[PDB]
Amino acid sequence: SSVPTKLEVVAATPTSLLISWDAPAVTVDYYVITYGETGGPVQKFEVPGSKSTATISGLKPGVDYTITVYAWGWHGQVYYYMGSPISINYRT
Amino acid sequence: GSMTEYKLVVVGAGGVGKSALTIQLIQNHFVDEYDPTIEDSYRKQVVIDGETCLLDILDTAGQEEYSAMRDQYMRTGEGFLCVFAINNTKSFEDIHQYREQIKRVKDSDDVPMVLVGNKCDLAARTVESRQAQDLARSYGIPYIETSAKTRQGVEDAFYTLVREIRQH
Ligand SMILES: Nc1nc2c(ncn2[C@@H]2O[C@H](COP(=O)(O)OP(=O)(O)O)[C@@H](O)[C@H]2O)c(=O)[nH]1
Ligand SMILES: [Mg+2]
Repeated sequence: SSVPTKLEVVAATPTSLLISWDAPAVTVDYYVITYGETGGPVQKFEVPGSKSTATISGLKPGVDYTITVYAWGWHGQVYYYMGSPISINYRT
Repeated sequence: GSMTEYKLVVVGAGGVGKSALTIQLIQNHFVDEYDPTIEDSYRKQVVIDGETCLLDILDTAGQEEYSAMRDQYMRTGEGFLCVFAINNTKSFEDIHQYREQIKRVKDSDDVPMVLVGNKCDLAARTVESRQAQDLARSYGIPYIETSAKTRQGVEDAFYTLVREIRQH
């Protein structure tokens, strides 16, 4: 199952995006967000696990981007991203 | 041979528990001796996510850091456990140079690798989980806390590395 779920662009401008996702039941330490032109390096940043939204700025207008969210947290003795990271494609 | 086999190389500063982790994984007991015999490789058949396979654990304990033998272990290895002890700050500071060495030997920025904070049975740690978590997240690799003494996390560490090799 995807972790997190229901990644979506909820608002946009020609050069920016506001993305939102649904947190899992488990404790997330950080979400790592990556983004790059779908026509392929990827840019990356993170937000604390208490947050489930982010903004992405400085994009090229009219270009397809692949956006992926990774939920990093503990699963027993293993700290890594959990489940399957979720991805969307979006063009402004 | 024909049976699926994974070559897992254990690296890290002297004394962090590379050999103890290996012997616990393969032989199910904890070694704390003054002068033990360490094999160049330990093999065992296991099942990981339903897959029967051979693990070949290549312990680099006893090798000089820049020796040809150490290079040979890195070249033959498919994935790496980069081990520090949670009660030894220097061993954690050493991790960076091991990761960079492996990257250069493989001539790749993406080598299957896990970070292992060993001796997690111990009371008074000097490297907090937070520090290792942030490091692993920056590397984009899993972090596992282990005890070769109690076996806590030991299968997790090696099996997580197998999963990283699979998805490479
Ligand atoms: N308490 C504890 N001691 C450990 C653990 N792993 C290794 N040791 C001890 O740490 C010392 C060095 O371990 P060793 O496996 O020889 O380290 P290596 O040089 O990295 O192969 C020995 O005294 C081990 O018994 C552990 O998880 N917990
Ligand atoms: Mg030793």
